[PDB]
Amino acid sequence: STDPIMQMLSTSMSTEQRLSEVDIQASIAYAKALEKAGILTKTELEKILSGLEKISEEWSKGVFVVTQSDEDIHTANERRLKELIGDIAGKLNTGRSRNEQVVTDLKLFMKNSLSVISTHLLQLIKTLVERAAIEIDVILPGYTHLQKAQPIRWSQFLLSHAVALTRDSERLGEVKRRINVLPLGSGALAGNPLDIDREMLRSELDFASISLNSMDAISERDFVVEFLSVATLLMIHLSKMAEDLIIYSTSEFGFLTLSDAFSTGSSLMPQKKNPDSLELIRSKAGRVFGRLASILMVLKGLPSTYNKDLQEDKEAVFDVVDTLTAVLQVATGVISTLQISKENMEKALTPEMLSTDLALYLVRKGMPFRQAHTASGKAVHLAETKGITINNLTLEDLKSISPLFSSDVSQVFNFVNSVEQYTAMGGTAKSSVTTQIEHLRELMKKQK
Amino acid sequence: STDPIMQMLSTSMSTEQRLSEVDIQASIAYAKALEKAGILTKTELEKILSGLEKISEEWSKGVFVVTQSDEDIHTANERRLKELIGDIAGKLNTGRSRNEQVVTDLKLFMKNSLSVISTHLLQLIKTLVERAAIEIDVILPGYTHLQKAQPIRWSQFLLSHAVALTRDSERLGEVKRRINVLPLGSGALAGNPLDIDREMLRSELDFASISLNSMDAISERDFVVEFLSVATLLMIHLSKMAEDLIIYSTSEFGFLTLSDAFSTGSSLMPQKKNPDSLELIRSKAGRVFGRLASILMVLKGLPSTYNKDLQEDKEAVFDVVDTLTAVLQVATGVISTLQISKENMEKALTPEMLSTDLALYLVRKGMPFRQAHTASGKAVHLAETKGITINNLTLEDLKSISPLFSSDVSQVFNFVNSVEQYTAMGGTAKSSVTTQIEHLRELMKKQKE
Amino acid sequence: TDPIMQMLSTSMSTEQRLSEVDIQASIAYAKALEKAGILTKTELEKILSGLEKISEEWSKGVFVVTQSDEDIHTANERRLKELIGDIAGKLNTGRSRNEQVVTDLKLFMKNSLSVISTHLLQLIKTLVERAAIEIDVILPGYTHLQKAQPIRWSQFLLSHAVALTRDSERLGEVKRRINVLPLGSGALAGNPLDIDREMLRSELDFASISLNSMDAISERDFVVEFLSVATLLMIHLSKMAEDLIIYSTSEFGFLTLSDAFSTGSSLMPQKKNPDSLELIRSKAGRVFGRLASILMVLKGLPSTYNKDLQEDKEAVFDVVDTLTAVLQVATGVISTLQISKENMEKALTPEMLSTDLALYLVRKGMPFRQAHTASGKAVHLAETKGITINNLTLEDLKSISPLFSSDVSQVFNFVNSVEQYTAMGGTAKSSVTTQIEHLRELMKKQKE
Amino acid sequence: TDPIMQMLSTSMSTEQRLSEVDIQASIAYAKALEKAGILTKTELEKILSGLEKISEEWSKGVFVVTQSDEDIHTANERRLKELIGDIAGKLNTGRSRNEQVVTDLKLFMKNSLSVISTHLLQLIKTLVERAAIEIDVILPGYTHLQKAQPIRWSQFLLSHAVALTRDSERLGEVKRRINVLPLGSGALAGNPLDIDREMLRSELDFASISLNSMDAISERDFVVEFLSVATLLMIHLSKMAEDLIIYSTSEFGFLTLSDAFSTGSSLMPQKKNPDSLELIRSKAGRVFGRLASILMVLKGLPSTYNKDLQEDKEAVFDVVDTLTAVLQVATGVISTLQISKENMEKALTPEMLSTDLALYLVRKGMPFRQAHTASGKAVHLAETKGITINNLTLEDLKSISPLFSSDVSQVFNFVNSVEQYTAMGGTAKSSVTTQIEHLRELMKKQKEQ
Repeated sequence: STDPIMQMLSTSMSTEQRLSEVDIQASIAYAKALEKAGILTKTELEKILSGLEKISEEWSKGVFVVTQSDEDIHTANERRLKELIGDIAGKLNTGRSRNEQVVTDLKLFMKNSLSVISTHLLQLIKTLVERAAIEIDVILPGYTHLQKAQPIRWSQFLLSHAVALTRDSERLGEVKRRINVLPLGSGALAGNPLDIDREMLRSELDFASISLNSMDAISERDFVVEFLSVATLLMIHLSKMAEDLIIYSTSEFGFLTLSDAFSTGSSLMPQKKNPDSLELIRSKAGRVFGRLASILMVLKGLPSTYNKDLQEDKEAVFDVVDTLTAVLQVATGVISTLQISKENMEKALTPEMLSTDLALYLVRKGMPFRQAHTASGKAVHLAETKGITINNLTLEDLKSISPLFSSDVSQVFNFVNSVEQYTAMGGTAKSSVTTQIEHLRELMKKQK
Repeated sequence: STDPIMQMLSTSMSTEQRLSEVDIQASIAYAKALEKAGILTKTELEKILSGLEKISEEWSKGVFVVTQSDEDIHTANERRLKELIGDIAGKLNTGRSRNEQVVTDLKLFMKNSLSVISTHLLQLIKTLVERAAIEIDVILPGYTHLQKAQPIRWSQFLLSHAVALTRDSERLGEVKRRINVLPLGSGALAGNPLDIDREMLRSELDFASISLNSMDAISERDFVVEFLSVATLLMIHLSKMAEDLIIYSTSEFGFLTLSDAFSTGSSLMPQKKNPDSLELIRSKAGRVFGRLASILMVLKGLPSTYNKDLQEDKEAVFDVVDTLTAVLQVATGVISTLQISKENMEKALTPEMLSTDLALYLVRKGMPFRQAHTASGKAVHLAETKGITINNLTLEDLKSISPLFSSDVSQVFNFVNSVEQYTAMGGTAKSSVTTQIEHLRELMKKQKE
Repeated sequence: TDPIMQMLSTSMSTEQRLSEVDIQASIAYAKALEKAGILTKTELEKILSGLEKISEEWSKGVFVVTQSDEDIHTANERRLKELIGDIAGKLNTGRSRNEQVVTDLKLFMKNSLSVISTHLLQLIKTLVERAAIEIDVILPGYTHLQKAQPIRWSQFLLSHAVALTRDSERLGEVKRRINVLPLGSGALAGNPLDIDREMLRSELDFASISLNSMDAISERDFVVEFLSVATLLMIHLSKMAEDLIIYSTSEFGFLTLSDAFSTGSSLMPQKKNPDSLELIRSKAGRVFGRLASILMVLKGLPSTYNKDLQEDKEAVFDVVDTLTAVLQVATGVISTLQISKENMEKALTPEMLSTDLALYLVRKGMPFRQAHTASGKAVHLAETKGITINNLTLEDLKSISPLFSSDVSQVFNFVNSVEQYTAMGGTAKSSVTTQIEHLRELMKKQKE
Repeated sequence: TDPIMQMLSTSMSTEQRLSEVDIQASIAYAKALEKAGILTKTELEKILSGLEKISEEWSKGVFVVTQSDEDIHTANERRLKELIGDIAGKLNTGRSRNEQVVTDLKLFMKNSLSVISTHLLQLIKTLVERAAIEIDVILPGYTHLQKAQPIRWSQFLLSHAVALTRDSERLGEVKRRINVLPLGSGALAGNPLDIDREMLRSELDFASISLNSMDAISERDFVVEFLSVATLLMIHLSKMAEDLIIYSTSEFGFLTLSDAFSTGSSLMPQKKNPDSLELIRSKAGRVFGRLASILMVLKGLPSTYNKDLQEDKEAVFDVVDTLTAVLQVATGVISTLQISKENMEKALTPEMLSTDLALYLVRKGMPFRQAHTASGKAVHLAETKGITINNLTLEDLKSISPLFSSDVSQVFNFVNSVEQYTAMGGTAKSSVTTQIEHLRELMKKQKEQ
């Protein structure tokens, strides 16, 4: 008598389908552990193991026929097993609970998926890293408040993101260690009453460790939230980077031009590249954040142990996964094929940005901050009257404000020398840039 | 390194299809205006309209076929038309841009959907108000901090939920008006360049008004956001009821029990009844909410005019729309057929809940509030020391704490007389509940539309 | 009682700002109590006088808060009692902190939404006056942050003004549902002494009274609603802020902000930072966070009062103060930002007319695709010769299409380009004038 | 500059908290400044004198709130001159507000996460202890809020303490990524004075040094990350609050809160309102609201510094303050709540042993499907017989399945019930002990922060 429309809320069949593989693997591992408990005879086990496999192919070969009575995979499969092996299948459920499988199939699917995500994240970071190490010569303005601040290195920039993504990598792996904890063997909420070998289950499914509390493993979705968080953060980084490229791909900036493959245009206006790839990638941040926002609310205030509410997780996990997969691969392709403009980036470097280093001149020579700062104020002052680029002044004009000014001041008016000052660790100095490129190149080894 | 994957995001044929009809609706509405502009001859028009009608029917009969080249509906629709009418189809794309179709298709789809949700919503309240009238005599405990507070009427509780939902209906009405504004005619940024008849277009598609500023209309999604807001609140409203009945349906409470069609249970424990329905509904609060937060983020910080980021609204709207629809029907079903334990509700009421009424008894006899609180407080303790319920205290026992306690102090210990004190507007008194039911009936018909 | 638990449910810090309305409500109730018999003529007057003195103490800031004061209700009760004695006790008859919490917050909100309203209008009014004066100005129209086509500077401002006006509408609707008196709903079952709520609604100047005591005591739609609206309004100011910033870059050069709403250093005078716009853009998230919090506080909550409900205040107060400042700061930025016509004028280019050209073909009966195909060759050819579309010979045109008469020279005129759009809501001079009037009327109606 | 704009950044009230952390951030830079050859030993020690003086100003609470200054950076910059003359100015050189801002916060948070880490542990330890003490108490395990099966109250507390452990582990990973000095990264391109950032690290007690100046300035992961951990922690607590709140009801009557963490009335001395747990639950939203807000602030921002990044301090400051208060009230609630061994007992019913009964058959050899069926028969029989599953006699049981022997009586024992689950993680007395030891250990490894 179950209300038809009521099923419309708990009948995600299409969605369930992609958990079929993991379901079989759990049933199998379980069946094998079952025989070890005598609840199955070597014979039966083989019959069960076999049926499961024929199901796996039916899914792989996409020949598995779905039915109406099918609610979840657990039902779609078991119905199929009995269709093959017969009522001997009823044993496989001995001591087991839908509450166990639901979370077991999910941690599994997730473990694999994250693996694919990670690969792409690393490949995305790597791409940045190499590109940086290539164009270590290119220099362009550093923006603060989206206004020209000081001459910075192009590679320094590319890397800024690369370092922000590698932290995402560090967070992603961490979420993995907690996902790799086998929940199977927790029962409906009290544990397994048949004293099955949970440990045997662990190794069978390659899980790192085993759950600690049944009531917990049954109701907790921390593994879903924690994932969505790392995801959401990752998307923030990726969105900030899109904001930069989109802005830099603007005519007004002309710093760079995305590939046709990752952009849109028109025959009427050839000189017009629309950062389609970047924008979508920027928008997927809210799409992800949204998933996290949801689930967090689903869990809030929920009474202990299993509740039908915990069903909303599946659609959330798949969305983000598929979205991260693509968003990441597309990030790599946008970075790998986008062509820059060395002329534009350097042409964007105006002397006004060097006024700062001028103060560094006096101070390096001994003069206090205030006395070197006001000394530059006067410099740009009379540089306006004359109406000439700050670099083109008088050696006397300098010494007219403050004595300490000498013939060294001539160097202060150079970009490289301006960029080469931050030799310290982290600075945009080419030596620092190489150090970073070495730091990251290393990190990409430990996580392998 | 993925161009074809770049195409996997900005693509959604599975979802784009939900807009087949609306899309064709505007192409027809536009074509007609194009002819009125001279861009189309009377004969050219008739053919484009004939083509559009054929694609409309093709989708209807689920006999439409999309190719692996079809990006979105617009692309899959002008492909089939060109395949039916031929090169003549191009004339249609004259002047209008996709930015235009985007907001025109979603606003058209939403209009119809809101109307559905609206009707379903009205069925909940009606179901609620209606039962509130049929069970006006049932009395149970009213809570606070999930602690029994005082005798309240079952109808009162029901009507409180109905009232909160009414405001929902109202908010939806408002969303719908801003939604009933034709954006078609904004071009891709600065408007229609052919001076097309915007009014005639508003007429064909039947819209209340016409988009005020082209830049805005094309780059705005307030209608999406606002709808998701209204939807999220509606859901919180329902999560608060799911929570209420879930608890009231536990054996610990025993106030009511759902029907077999909206619940589940084990074979070995036939007494166990799990309120799945309510669980699902409550949980959708997060689902919907998620969508609201999602879109909100998308818009935040976005530069002026169209931006491919706005393509994330379709799935958000569709999800919430189907969700509210299902949830609202399942909502009505539950409240419609669930069983009430008039016995257990009346059994949960205790004499302790009347301690407040006792104090009040003294306040009507002219005794100051603070003084009556304490007077009722000593009667409680004394009864507690004697190990008996305050209603079993002796008139003498009471007079010892205050001579004012007269023989008529017994009417205080009557759960019916209790609720009967709140006859003021909104109160739980039989009179107040009746008037409330009259109000709602007038609002349900005030809303309607 | 615990000292730490009190550090969550005892905040005179924030609660104090409800002192006024709390008094205004206690007075109204006192009055209705007297008419009901609870109070005596001579008592009520003793209560009002004392109640009024408590107002003077707060407005003066002389009011002294005891260490045992938890909520404004206790503080003010305490005072009244020490100011009048026992009599003050009768003031609580048949009332509860529950109905006072909503009545106060709603009163506070009534005025607050008002103050926000007048500011939101001054901003809109401000945006419209500038679209009036600068009606001739023209700059590039953007899509994907790329130059799509010419548009009137006023069409821009108006687009933001038009969306900011939809907010005002929403704001008034929220205000209507807030304008309903919860006072007289008891602890959850309504008023026991049969208080005349009509007199109460009239005394406090509310539009009407609440229908269901339970609903009135436990609902917070007025808080959530106010929050949804505020968020969507900040979003509007966040998209506008974005536009301004990007426009205030040295790259775009479209305009710069007045010194009052920016920051900078004497070393790079030609560099100003839109702190104002940036702060405003960040406040979108500030406010959204507040919406999200309350939404989660209400989720799954069982009927009638629950302490969880006390999180609304701080949320309300924050938004009300945030919108109050943001709106004004925005208004300023807009009426004082210097715009460079020339720069916006130079931003206009030929390529941006290719569309206007294809249209020139269409108007001569030439079909859509054919015209688009023509313009293509028109742009491609001038692209091979090294010249701009507006400089290729008339015979040049004719080679692509014999429909190119000599009036094509009109197409190459930015003003002609905009005037093209006279269809309602377009960018043509008339349309902009029309918009102005409509918005001016909307504001006229919405004055009461 | 407009004063109104000043009210969107100026907030000494909120800035002040970073006062001391800023002084040390300076003391560190100064020392480094000297070794750079910018400040002479005489200057250094001098400057270091003013700072040490200022850090004592607010410390004891003597510092003067400059009605003209805003951030602490300017307040301290000022007051230093008011002590060490113009020399104080040279304490900036090569530095940047875009440095101290992050440096001052990681330090603050760093000292904060440590304190938070304590309270949390005290909670987990309080749960583990109480569980290990009432290992014998058995009560109903819930699912869909309906009685599912017998379970030990310890197995309950532990599931909460176990989840909390993951919060402690997550908070651990956070604190580490935060322990990376950002100082020496300039306003954008790094420190040009080639200062020794290693000296700074060792000086401020960090662990590592930012790898990219631009990143260290524009990134706010520590803020976001820490916000996410606190939110997941709160959800946990809210879930715990929900249970204990539901259990503290009259209907359930499983436990009662201490007067210290509750609220009541002189009228209803029984009725105990769980204000402590409700306030803890609501904080989930509050906290989540911070996470949400800062996520929207950072989303889409352009590279490097933007004034937008100024909303961090209030979110972090709030969450930190909340986590501290909440955690302590939690530890308080649990350790003082009075449990009803009795009521938890009467809550155990025979019907809840229908499954155990089926399992009995399973072990004896009978396959699952049959055992289940055989069990339902035993249920139906009892029904039509007017008794409970445990009153059916051996012959009654035999008439359903020969397998049922005289040992089947051992099934109708709620203790034996929970003893079936001995597998790793189950609710068997032994399994529970193991858990209690795992956690005592795990807490140790976490205590070594």
